[PDB]
Amino acid sequence: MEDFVRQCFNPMIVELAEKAMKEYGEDPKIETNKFAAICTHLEVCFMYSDGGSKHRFEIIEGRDRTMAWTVVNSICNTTGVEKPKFLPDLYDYKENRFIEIGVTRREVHTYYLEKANKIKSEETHIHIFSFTGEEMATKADYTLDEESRARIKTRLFTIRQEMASRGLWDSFRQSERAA
Ligand SMILES: [Mn+2]
Ligand SMILES: [Mn+2]
Repeated sequence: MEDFVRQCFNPMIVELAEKAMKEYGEDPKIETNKFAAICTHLEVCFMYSDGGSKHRFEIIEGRDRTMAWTVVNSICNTTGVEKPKFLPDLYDYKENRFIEIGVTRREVHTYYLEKANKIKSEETHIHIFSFTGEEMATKADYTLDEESRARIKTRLFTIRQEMASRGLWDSFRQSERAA
């Protein structure tokens, strides 16, 4: 799985995924399912940002924690939008809201509720994708056009297929539960 990850995702995503694990005291070599999952989440966040008009999104995810909070703080101080209790992934300048992005091997609605109860924010928008082509977003507002979301759905399905083809998919799907 380690070598699958390093050949499936681009080096920039891989490097950001390694840094992110280390800061939480995780070894990518050992926790390889976590490694794949972090890379997937990052790739989705970057695809999503790319789905809007050029300036639409401020990207929060992928940054160093301290700098991430600084940017969040600048958005909050300048738009009046409420400060989130946890780091979201993007800020949407068009809709004026933070967005938390999820990618789950479980049911979209389950993960959605877990994320929503954790954040406890009326303002923040939540948008969950699965590896089975499903999505669920706050108030059924999917932010992006259908073509942009469909590209993300396709990519996740290809990741699932590439994993199953190497016998890694069962382990990956189950691992989110075991956590
Ligand atoms: Mn995040
Ligand atoms: Mn997220």
